[PDB]
Amino acid sequence: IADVTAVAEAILPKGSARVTTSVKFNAPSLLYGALRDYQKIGLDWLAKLYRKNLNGILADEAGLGKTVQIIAFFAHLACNEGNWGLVVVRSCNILKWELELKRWCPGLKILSYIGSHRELKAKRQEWAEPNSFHVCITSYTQFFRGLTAFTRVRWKCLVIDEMQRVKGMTERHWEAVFTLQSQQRLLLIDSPRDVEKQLTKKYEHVLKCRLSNRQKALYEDVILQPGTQEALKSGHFVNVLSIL
Amino acid sequence: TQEELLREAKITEELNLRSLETYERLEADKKKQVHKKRKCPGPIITYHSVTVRCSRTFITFSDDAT
Ligand SMILES: Nc1ncnc2c1ncn2[C@@H]1O[C@H](COP(=O)(O)OP(=O)(O)OP(O)(O)=S)[C@@H](O)[C@H]1O
Repeated sequence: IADVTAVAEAILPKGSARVTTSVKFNAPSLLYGALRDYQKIGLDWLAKLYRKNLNGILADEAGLGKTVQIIAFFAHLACNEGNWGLVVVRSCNILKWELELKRWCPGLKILSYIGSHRELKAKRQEWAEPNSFHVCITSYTQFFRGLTAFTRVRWKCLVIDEMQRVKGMTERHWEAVFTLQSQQRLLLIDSPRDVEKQLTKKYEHVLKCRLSNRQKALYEDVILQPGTQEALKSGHFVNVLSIL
Repeated sequence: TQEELLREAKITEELNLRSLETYERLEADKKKQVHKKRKCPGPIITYHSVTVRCSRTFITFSDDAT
């Protein structure tokens, strides 16, 4: 089974390959925003990994835009490979996940796993019906509640995110995930500065503001307050903090 | 299924993009600014001065009564 990891690493976007290529990608009709050259390379690696029937971990550093990488991989898969339709989420980030799906790839049907018991049963019924949705987004709480009920529908791909910060995750849940019928699986890890030459510039400034005469008068009044001199020298933390 | 795909994908386009808020959208379209809807002021008298090198004024009456 280690051969899968070996092949994935062979194609993994290492630092040199993470930027050093010019794959003349065309935008799948679903995708709209322009990725980076390095995010484009991650897209190519994901497409090859799925094409070769492999499961891999996203070794990119934290904070580089994994959401858009998965979204672009979904777009390329759906367009080139034609698998026109799962994501596991923890909390509010369910809203962020679907929002970014709609944002970069507005052409995909989205199914949300939020609702009442009656609404959740209706969602299940629609979820088993043909051509009902393309991407299903669910909460980890729902997955644990429906650990076995999720076994009924077969999936082209599955994504796991935020699990590392989710309470109650257990090896049995990983076994269930493997049991889930996703022909390919993807795992997102924040700990598998990076790729900064094309990230946002983040220009930061601090400018010096000379105190007004009124401010200086009040400042020296508060300093010269004999109580404040006594507190300053004594070092009593509460008093000096009040002065500060 | 590429024809069927084009069909429901354009439908999905309409549905999803109608959810966003004129921002959040990567293709940030230009100059929406949603102007006022006017909304009634009953019968009105419009005073309109325009440049034509020269300046002209047009006074519009909404209805024949006024
Ligand atoms: N120039 C850019 N620099 C960084 N990110 C960009 C840039 N252009 C587009 N993006 C992506 O646009 C998206 C907007 O941010 P969000 O998606 O809300 O945050 P996020 O990257 O999804 O947070 P994560 O992946 O859960 S840690 C991200 O996926 C970014 O990676």
